[PDB]
Amino acid sequence: LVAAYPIVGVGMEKLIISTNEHASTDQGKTVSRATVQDSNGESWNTGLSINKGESAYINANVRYYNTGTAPMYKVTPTTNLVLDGDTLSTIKAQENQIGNNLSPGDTYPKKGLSPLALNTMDQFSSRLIPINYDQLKKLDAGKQIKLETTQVSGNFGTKNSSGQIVTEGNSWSDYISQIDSISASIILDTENESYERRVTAKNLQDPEDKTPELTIGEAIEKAFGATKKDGLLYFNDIPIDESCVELIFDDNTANKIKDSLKTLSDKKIYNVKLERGMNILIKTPTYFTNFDDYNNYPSTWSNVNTTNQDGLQGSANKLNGETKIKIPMSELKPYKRYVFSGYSKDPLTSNSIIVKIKAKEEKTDYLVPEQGYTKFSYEFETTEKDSSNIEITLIGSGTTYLDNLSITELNSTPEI
Amino acid sequence: LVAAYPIVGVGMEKLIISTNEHASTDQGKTVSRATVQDSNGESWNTGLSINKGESAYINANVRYYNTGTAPMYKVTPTTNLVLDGDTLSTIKAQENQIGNNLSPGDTYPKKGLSPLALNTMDQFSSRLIPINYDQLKKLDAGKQIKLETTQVSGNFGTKNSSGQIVTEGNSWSDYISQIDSISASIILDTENESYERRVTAKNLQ
Repeated sequence: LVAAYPIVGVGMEKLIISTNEHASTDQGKTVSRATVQDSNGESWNTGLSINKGESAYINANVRYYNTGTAPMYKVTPTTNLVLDGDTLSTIKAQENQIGNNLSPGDTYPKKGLSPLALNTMDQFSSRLIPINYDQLKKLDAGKQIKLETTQVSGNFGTKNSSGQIVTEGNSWSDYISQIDSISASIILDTENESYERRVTAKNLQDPEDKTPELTIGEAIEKAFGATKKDGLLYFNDIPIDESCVELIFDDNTANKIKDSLKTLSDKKIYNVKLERGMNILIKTPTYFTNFDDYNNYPSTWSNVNTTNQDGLQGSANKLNGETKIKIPMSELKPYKRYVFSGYSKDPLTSNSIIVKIKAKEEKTDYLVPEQGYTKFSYEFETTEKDSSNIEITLIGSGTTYLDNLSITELNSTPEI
Repeated sequence: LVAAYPIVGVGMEKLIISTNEHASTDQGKTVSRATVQDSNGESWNTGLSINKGESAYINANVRYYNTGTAPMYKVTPTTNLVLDGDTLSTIKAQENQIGNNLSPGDTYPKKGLSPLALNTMDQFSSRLIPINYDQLKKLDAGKQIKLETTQVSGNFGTKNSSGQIVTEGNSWSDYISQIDSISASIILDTENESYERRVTAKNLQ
């Protein structure tokens, strides 16, 4: 129920520009004697020229990387060079920039090597890629380029009757679209790697279709090799729940999940039914604060007491006080939109203190909805490498802990 | 009674013109002493040239879009560049502007990407497309160009006995005209998309 399906991306490293200028120097000497008169002179000449159109060649340094569950024999991408709201050239890789093998979770070339270079647009490698003079003006003013992936072409391996395998005429393109017609897309992101899988779903409309269906929690348990331990889910000693990560849906799948959850008699998002086209992102958080165990924190929380600390569902400690954490900027990533999120309790007056500069310095009352356990989430923006401290401080009157709280990355969020 | 029949169109985004000019600057110094007389001078030179015919290269930014009930494996269109009641060049897409997949009701590239570029007329990508000087006059006066679709060439997928599917030698061209001989054409347009189908009819004769 999980399809072998390699994903290929291209990463940019550096860009080398080259001006196709022309320079020249000349020197001459003149002597004359005529009948009495003489003449001796020296002439110098300095010259420079340039002909627009093929006035700036370029080359780019890329490397490839795989993520999925399959290799990709004889890989070939195509790229598009965008400069400023436009495109410059679309390049397919020729015979020189091709790649033989790509084992899943690796790179071409390997980790202990330097990147790859590409500079030509012709089918055989001649005639390097040019740049217009006004594009050279926009470039040397400071506006830099960026890259993309568009499509890839590669082969799989199958064995014939003689026991050897063949990779010739077996493309991967003619199985792309069909898979993307019948599957849901699940993307996990830890702090070291990423993973992207496709799991088939059940079209409930047409009744001849016999596909055994699952739920989204079952599909997460089935796709990744993840151990059910005491009912919860663990993956490479990492806890994964509906309560301990950050879930990202786009709005159409979010609306489907929304109007499907209202009719179900249980509030666990892992029990909703899977559907045909869904796009789910699971981001793990960096710093998790279960007050029973596993709090990877340098500084310690204040005003804690242990009567039934298990995370959610069992916290029953309700008293006055404050919790505070100061952690400097040095340990965390600069220039990124961090997200601080936790859960609820039933205190009466409780507010959050975030003194952090270059960010949301808004302090807000909690407005405790009920004694039922719901989330809360806020965001802020990271400055560049000061000793100024991250200071979180929860002042509460009638709760000393609720045992789920975290801060997370929220990546694809740069500053400038 | 409804035939699997993909329709392909081409959309224009932007056009980049480039002048194939030539510029040069030169500087020289002269000194002389003769027997008493002396001379010191400085010469400067500025020059520009242009040779008509291959006097303006261009590139265009297009994207593809599908509407119908089928994919189109290894898609390739052909386009015609019209300027002012005439044509300039007919371009088939080479190996660089080809497209692998096109799921119905989508685009190549995807929605979250930038468009595609095409600039060459040779079979292998060299010798970008030129523009006559008088066409450059008509262009820089303000008269802009527009694009078309003319024909497309692509493949379908069929499975052999071993359970895998093949897309090689199966063209879509040799089923175009037959369908357009026996069917009625129905085009629906909502405010977000469009749809175009072909339904077979009954020759009563």
